Amino acid sequence: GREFGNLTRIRHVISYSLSPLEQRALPHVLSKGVPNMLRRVRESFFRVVPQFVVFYLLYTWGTEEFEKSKRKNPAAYENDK
Amino acid sequence: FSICYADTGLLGAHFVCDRMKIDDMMFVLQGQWMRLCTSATESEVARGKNILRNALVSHLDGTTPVCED
Repeated sequence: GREFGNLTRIRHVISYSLSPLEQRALPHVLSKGVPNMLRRVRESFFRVVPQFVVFYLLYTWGTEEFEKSKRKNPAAYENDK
Repeated sequence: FSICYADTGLLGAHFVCDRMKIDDMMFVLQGQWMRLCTSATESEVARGKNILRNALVSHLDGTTPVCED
């Protein structure tokens, strides 16, 4: 079936490659890779983060409320006698 | 083929295939290379020497090739 002899039909594309032993494995990290990671974080920040911030607010609120609910109310004894 | 220059050269092979039979052919070629590097024997070497003798003497026929040489 699917085999490297007849996958698709292409015309007029040229490629060039070096061998691994001719070139470096980690050529430019701090001059190219770091800024690229930075933009890659920039492009997705506001699509992911705010939902989790909202989750954090909800969690803390619900915890606080549950913990208030367990403390004794002075009006339950002071009001009528 | 062998292609010589002053300080360097190219030593290799050239072929034409149907598109579905490139892989096998590369396999066969590289296997023959490995065979010669590891397992050659006298009987075939003799034949190759005779082929080379015949080529050298066949080429130098007529004045033009000789002048060129």
